[PDB]
Amino acid sequence: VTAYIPGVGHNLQEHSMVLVRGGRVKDLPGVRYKIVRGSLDTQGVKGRKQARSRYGAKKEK
Amino acid sequence: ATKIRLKRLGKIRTPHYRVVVMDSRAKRDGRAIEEIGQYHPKADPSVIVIDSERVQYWLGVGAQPTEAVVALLKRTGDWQKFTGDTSPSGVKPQPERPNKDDLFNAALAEADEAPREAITKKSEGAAA
Amino acid sequence: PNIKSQIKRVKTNEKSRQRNKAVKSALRTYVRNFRRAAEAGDVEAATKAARVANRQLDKAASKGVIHKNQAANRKSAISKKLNSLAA
Amino acid sequence: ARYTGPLTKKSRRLGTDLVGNDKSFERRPYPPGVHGRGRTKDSEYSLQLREKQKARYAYGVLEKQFRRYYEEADRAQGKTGDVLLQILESRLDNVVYRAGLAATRRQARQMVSHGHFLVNGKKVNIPSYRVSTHDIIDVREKSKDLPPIVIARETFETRDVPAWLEVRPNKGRILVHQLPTRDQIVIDVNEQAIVELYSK
RNA sequence: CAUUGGAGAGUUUGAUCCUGGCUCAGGACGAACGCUGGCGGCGUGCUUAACACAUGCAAGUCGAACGGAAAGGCCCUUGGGGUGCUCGAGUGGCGAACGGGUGAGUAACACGUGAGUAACCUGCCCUUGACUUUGGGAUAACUUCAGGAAACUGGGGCUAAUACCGGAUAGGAGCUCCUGCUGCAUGGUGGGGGUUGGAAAGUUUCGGCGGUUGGGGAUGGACUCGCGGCUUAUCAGCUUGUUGGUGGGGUAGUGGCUUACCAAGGCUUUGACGGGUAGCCGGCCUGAGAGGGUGACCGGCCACAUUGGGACUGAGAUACGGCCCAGACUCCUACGGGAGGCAGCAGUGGGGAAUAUUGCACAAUGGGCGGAAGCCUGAUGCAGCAACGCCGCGUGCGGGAUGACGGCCUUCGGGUUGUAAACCGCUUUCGCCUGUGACGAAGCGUGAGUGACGGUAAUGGGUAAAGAAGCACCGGCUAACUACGUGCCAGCAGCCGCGGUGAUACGUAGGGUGCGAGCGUUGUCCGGAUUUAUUGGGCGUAAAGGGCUCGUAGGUGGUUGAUCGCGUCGGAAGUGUAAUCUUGGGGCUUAACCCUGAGCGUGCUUUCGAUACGGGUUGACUUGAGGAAGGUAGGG
RNA sequence: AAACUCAAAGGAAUUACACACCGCCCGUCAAGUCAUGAAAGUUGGUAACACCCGAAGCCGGUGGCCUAACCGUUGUGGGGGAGCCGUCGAAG
Ligand SMILES: [Mg+2]
Ligand SMILES: [Mg+2]
Ligand SMILES: [Mg+2]
Ligand SMILES: [Mg+2]
Ligand SMILES: [Mg+2]
Ligand SMILES: [Mg+2]
Ligand SMILES: [Mg+2]
Ligand SMILES: [Mg+2]
Ligand SMILES: [Mg+2]
Ligand SMILES: [Mg+2]
Ligand SMILES: [Mg+2]
Ligand SMILES: [Mg+2]
Ligand SMILES: [Mg+2]
Ligand SMILES: [Mg+2]
Ligand SMILES: [Mg+2]
Ligand SMILES: [Mg+2]
Ligand SMILES: [Mg+2]
Ligand SMILES: [Mg+2]
Ligand SMILES: [Mg+2]
Ligand SMILES: [Mg+2]
Ligand SMILES: [Mg+2]
Ligand SMILES: [Mg+2]
Ligand SMILES: [Mg+2]
Ligand SMILES: [Mg+2]
Ligand SMILES: [Mg+2]
Ligand SMILES: [Mg+2]
Ligand SMILES: [Mg+2]
Ligand SMILES: [Mg+2]
Ligand SMILES: [Mg+2]
Ligand SMILES: [Mg+2]
Ligand SMILES: [Mg+2]
Ligand SMILES: [Mg+2]
Ligand SMILES: [Mg+2]
Ligand SMILES: [Mg+2]
Ligand SMILES: [Mg+2]
Ligand SMILES: [Mg+2]
Ligand SMILES: [Mg+2]
Ligand SMILES: [Mg+2]
Ligand SMILES: [Mg+2]
Ligand SMILES: [Mg+2]
Ligand SMILES: [Mg+2]
Ligand SMILES: [Mg+2]
Ligand SMILES: [Mg+2]
Ligand SMILES: [Mg+2]
Ligand SMILES: [Mg+2]
Repeated sequence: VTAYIPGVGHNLQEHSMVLVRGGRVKDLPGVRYKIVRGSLDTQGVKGRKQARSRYGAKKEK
Repeated sequence: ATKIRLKRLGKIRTPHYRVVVMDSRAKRDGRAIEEIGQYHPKADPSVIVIDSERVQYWLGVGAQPTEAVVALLKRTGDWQKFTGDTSPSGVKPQPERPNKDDLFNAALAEADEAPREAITKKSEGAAA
Repeated sequence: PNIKSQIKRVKTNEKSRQRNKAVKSALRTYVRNFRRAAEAGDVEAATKAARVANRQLDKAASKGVIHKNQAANRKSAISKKLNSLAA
Repeated sequence: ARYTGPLTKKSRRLGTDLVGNDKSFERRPYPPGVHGRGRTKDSEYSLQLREKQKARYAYGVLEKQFRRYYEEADRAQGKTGDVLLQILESRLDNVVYRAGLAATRRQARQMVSHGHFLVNGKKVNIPSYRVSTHDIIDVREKSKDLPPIVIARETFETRDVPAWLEVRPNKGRILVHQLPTRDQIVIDVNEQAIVELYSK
């Protein structure tokens, strides 16, 4: 299936192990799943400071 | 064989037993032919309620008590009515008695030394 | 087997099987003897065979090789056949 | 599991004095923050939620326990708001506050959780202990000379004790005549609005 | 002769109303993930691979049945006394069919509920009536020999019993004949007679403990039956031991259960047969209710134990830790042949988004054996692990304007963070340190003694305001707004939509809001959805009247007499275990949780009433309907 | 029917259009993407059927071989057992 990759920033590439959750992207026909940031190979969005948990960004001291 | 035994109930570290009648093959906490009494040992002078008529009927029909139930029947006097033996038959002592309304009426009126030890604690803050 | 109780049990089960099989085969032989006497139509031979077979059925029921109800059923069949032969 | 932040901010947001008087609530007509003076729409949810939050921050009760109180009141027979306010008043910290041995409900919670109190002979350090009728709350004998206790003993005469409690101030003894009625709880929220809120 | 209970919002248009779908606010979970994480109480924890399993343990016990003496133990010049307790191995008894696990199979009398067995069996236990008589032959152990790598196997000799086998004696066991009272057809039962028969065991420390057989009781099981709960007609025919009959056989027992013979049945559009899925239920979640979803823990029933089949032993067997055969696997082998089955507990690999310790104790309760002391118990009681759920508590409390700095905003006035801080005075729950220290045991043990949990809970003292706050959101629904950056880019979104240079919608910051040891996201279910409408909808034009009629099953029925009492209604009895749930009391410091009384258990069976209505039976009436006679219109 | 796709489609009415006739709107063809049908064939799976063979086992026979208890006319017989055959029978 096709999965959206949310957040500004992206590292995952060919043969990268990912966790895929539900979630529709309305302005994208045929995309019904999203990739969970911060799990398996995909990593959290770099410069997050708000809604960090939804993008897998660890809290910064 | 049909047994008169204890069925465990309650919380962890807080057992309450049901003196029940079931056959040996049945699991401990399972369906019982009849519930005869209850036994709360966690409480002070353990509570021991045994239905005398039913326990006499089951003893006379041939149910075999477990040692615990034998102790309870000794305390309730049923183990003497059936299989007559010289035993003290120490019918349960009551687990004492508190009250609330009498204490409230006693203190509402207590007044005196209530506010009196009260101005004594006034002198205490002075001492404080 | 993995339990020494169970090894003891398989040994005793074999022993009891030998005993029970012998008794049941004897019962079958006696009943067959009575049936062949009845088919031959003799009266004295059928009577003697019926007595023997009924006694042995009761003996086996007492020994526990067969149930008392099974012994009673087979005895009833034998006695009814003998009565029909006499009539 | 306990609100430790400022209470004047909550009182200003809710528009009413949650506790006390003659304080920074001279800035009352507007909630805290940069956007305080603007005109408000105030939907029905807004209104209801305001009443519920007023009760919650007045009594120092969080949402799960307040909800539990709501189902208990709803199950109970009689007016749901009356029963809910009765429960919240039957809380032990509120009992100490109403009897006047504490300056505020937060101070009452402090002393109760620290165990300076006896309930009819038995020590209780649970602020949410629901006091029953004909109960006798007593100050712990070791802690009969606390500074907050002596301040309350100096000030209680000004404070008004409700009809459902009898207090032996100097003795530290709160006799519960009966569990209070709606006419006895001071009217400062809309329990009917709270009940309507918990139905959407 | 009143109720405890029902909320919407956005979106079709230029605008409107209706219809209508979509989306959202709620609740929930055996959940997972992200960020974060202090404690305690009570629960819960492989939902996927019924996938393959290393290792330990999970079923033994009895010397008061027996020969005995391989250990320990007493008495003796090292062996010797089996001598006493004790005691491996062996016979013998009982248990091993329970407890524990799993949900693969099963759409079926499997389960729920209620009945029937005049078609049933039931060890141990209770009760009652008779008895416990007389003989005999072996054998394991041991000993010797042979074979085998092993597993072990086969001879010779020898030995005891409550092991095994003759006999006698015993009804309510077979057959048969009278006779009393009777049922529901087969029949049940009381009494008498004839005839043929069926048992047993001894042992002891003399306190015991046992044996056989009738009859009842209790307990447990078995079968049969009425009713009830999935989907599919793009499955229409199914069946030949199939349906019934008679004789025999078999079984605890009825029965095509089996067999021979005879007959041609049996089931099905009210859905047989076939396909799909599934263990069922008490319950759980949701809901105003009616319903809808579900079958984790706990409890009841069923099924299964490597796959398939089979019997044996037994009172009792899907025989989990039994046996036999076959298949697939793993292991040992000297190549001849052997051994094994974690869906027991813990654990490993594997699969997976995902689920724990190779723990302690038999102290308590329950179970097995023993006369008993006692032994066994991965049942159970506990502890470990995980915010997985629920509940409770803490991270401070009072005072403090001079409204301080600093951030952020600004109209450069100030505003805001904010009594917030600073500062002052207090308190010590939890954590940390230290002391005291249980209940559970009215148990057990002849006594002495005896708590796994456990120095645990609880509690005294001490420390410092300290060791203890995060997460989501802020355009509308929806509680909460501004600045800066970006410029249809980066991105956001559940829907409407936002971003094209003034973005309250992206990113950050200040401020705020909702929650809080949690907070969000995802998945799934119910709600909202009256959006399958029985409660509770509709079909002229919005989706929806068959093209039309005839007519089969079915549904439905004008007035009235009589009667039945099936529906319906009202009592009574039985049942609906417990837990859950509602509610009254009580206990845990409160709560969660736990105990206890009641209700509920919405039904079913039995029985007694009522007869208005529905229906059955039966009889009337003519108004509905049809017919006769006469009249009569018409591109039928 | 289903996959898939849209967040409308629609009814009546007001002033098939409302960006308002320089409106709206239909279908081939060309390009890309997604889901689906047909298809010589090809590759699996499940549930059975008819035959052949048929282990264990129970049952039914047979048993010349082996047999301590029973009976003997004490040369044995009775009864049993190994073995063997037959039906059924998993698997193949
Ligand atoms: Mg023979
Ligand atoms: Mg017969
Ligand atoms: Mg339109
Ligand atoms: Mg619009
Ligand atoms: Mg031994
Ligand atoms: Mg079971
Ligand atoms: Mg289950
Ligand atoms: Mg014997
Ligand atoms: Mg049915
Ligand atoms: Mg027949
Ligand atoms: Mg299944
Ligand atoms: Mg169901
Ligand atoms: Mg279960
Ligand atoms: Mg048997
Ligand atoms: Mg077994
Ligand atoms: Mg079992
Ligand atoms: Mg096993
Ligand atoms: Mg396991
Ligand atoms: Mg994995
Ligand atoms: Mg015990
Ligand atoms: Mg004992
Ligand atoms: Mg053991
Ligand atoms: Mg708002
Ligand atoms: Mg900007
Ligand atoms: Mg509905
Ligand atoms: Mg929905
Ligand atoms: Mg409609
Ligand atoms: Mg109509
Ligand atoms: Mg239409
Ligand atoms: Mg028409
Ligand atoms: Mg047609
Ligand atoms: Mg008709
Ligand atoms: Mg009518
Ligand atoms: Mg009438
Ligand atoms: Mg209850
Ligand atoms: Mg209480
Ligand atoms: Mg119940
Ligand atoms: Mg009628
Ligand atoms: Mg005419
Ligand atoms: Mg195709
Ligand atoms: Mg064959
Ligand atoms: Mg044979
Ligand atoms: Mg012979
Ligand atoms: Mg054969
Ligand atoms: Mg086959």
